[PDB]
Amino acid sequence: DPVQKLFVDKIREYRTKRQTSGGPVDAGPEYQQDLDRELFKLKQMYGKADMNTFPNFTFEDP
Amino acid sequence: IDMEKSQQALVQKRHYLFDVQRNNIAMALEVTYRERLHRVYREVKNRLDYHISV
Repeated sequence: DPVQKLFVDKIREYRTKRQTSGGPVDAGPEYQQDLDRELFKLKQMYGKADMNTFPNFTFEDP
Repeated sequence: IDMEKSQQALVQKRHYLFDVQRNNIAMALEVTYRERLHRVYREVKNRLDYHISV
């Protein structure tokens, strides 16, 4: 198990990424562009309500 | 005489129209209340589903 040099190599690269993950490394502008695009799409599909808390109702009787 | 007797018989049960109106009004209020409950429930679950989807 300590013999699969690529096994430990992948684990090592993973550890290094863990340490360096303060901000998405090698993100490039594509990271932000995507994030924005699909966040925007999700915002449409859900709604435009007050995105902090509970909106109020003020129902109407018959 | 019998015609009048039948009319009087119908007098007794005249009240069913009001009875129907009462049932309708009460159960309509009940329907609106249940709609309010389920509407708040649905909106809150969608609201939070936003966060989990993100």
